[PDB]
Amino acid sequence: WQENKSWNAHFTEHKSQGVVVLWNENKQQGFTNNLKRANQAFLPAGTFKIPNSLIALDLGVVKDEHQVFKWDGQTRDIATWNRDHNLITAMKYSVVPVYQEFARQIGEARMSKMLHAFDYGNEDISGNVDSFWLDGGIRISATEQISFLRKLYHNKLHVSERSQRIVKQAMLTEANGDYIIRAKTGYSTRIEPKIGWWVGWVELDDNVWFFAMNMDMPTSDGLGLRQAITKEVLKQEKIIP
Amino acid sequence: WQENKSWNAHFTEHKSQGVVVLWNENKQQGFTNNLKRANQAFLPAGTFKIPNSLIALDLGVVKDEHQVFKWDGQTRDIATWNRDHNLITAMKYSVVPVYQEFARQIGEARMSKMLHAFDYGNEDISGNVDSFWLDGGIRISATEQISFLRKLYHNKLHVSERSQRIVKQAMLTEANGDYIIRAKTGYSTRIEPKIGWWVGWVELDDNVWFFAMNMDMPTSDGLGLRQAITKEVLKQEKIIP
Repeated sequence: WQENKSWNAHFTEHKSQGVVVLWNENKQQGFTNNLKRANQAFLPAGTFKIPNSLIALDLGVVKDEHQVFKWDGQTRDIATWNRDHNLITAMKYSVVPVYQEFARQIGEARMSKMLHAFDYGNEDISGNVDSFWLDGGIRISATEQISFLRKLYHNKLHVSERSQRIVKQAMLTEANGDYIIRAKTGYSTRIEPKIGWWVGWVELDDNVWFFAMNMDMPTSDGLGLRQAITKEVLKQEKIIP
Repeated sequence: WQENKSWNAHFTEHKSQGVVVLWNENKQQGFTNNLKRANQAFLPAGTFKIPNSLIALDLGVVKDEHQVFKWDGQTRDIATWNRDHNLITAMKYSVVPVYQEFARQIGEARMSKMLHAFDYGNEDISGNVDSFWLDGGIRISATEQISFLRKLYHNKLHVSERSQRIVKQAMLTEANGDYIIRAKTGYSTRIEPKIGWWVGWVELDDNVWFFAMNMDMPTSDGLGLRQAITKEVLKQEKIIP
């Protein structure tokens, strides 16, 4: 592991503070701007939609990525939640009420066993079964996100290969002739400190770079800086153009 | 089906000639600028990499999309061919020699049987087992490409679901917050008429639009008009921004 404090410029330029953790898969080498915050664990919030999707798929509570999840009819703050969704759009728009249905269906016993199978963070599901990744006991660090994502990438998590392929498809965020990004955002607000997540990887022709970032996020108005700052680190390191 | 020569307008702007065929999956409605040319069958050339990939995976000729096809050591006229590849980069760079090896390992009996199971065009593999899609008897139309791609999208082809998912992964061309394009190019030169292909689909939040286009390509510096003209059609019909 190697610390590169020059990435802090990208945080300072935007009156922000956080961590970016990169992992070069071919070279088995890690880079971060803050080794200690790289290993600090937070609530995963929306990034928990990755393991939650894996478990729901594996147990059959979600049949596939085409299955339609009917809006429960309750109007909520976020406009894109007040409609039908499938797994692709539930991930894309981070639709909490859908994933809370999953968790309630999965249940505490199976959720706990699956998080141990995944070595997911501190593997603690204490709290409400339908909200523990937002205000319960589960905590995961940026480096632990990468360890989790590396196993997902190689289909080595303890669920079906099909489940892992469907979720990696649902993580599709961006793709062009130079790279593919599969990733998931999160915004943890129910328990201080308010932080924003972006975790995933960028696939190149010849390599895979895993990334996990979090930053202090007192207001939702800075949420776009998660991707902006990450991408500026990726550009500085010549990973993307 | 609906004819729409308003799109011809975009073939004149570049004084090229061809056909674009769109299929609205939700509405079950087809659209084309040239009803007659939509049903004209051509050599598939590089678009055959889709069914060839499916068959090689289903039969175990390709274990997965990480498996490395080592360069045979013959320097060819296309620099990206002169290196190692996996399924992802083989598709991306239309690496013909890689797919020739697949075809030889598949054999002409199993290939024939699979193309019948696929309803792939005229289902005729006459010619060399390792080049018939470039200079043999196989012929497929733009509308027949759509029928084939619709089956692949829904995992309804007579191969494992896993094979179809891997191939759809490998078809990934472009993705942003508005759409996802999975597609494959092709350039048929060995037999007249010289035509270029682009076939695939556009995934939206609430719909998928299948497309298949071909056009006269006397020389290969007009190749970029395959994607350029197709998008002009998609932008006109408000499918993509």
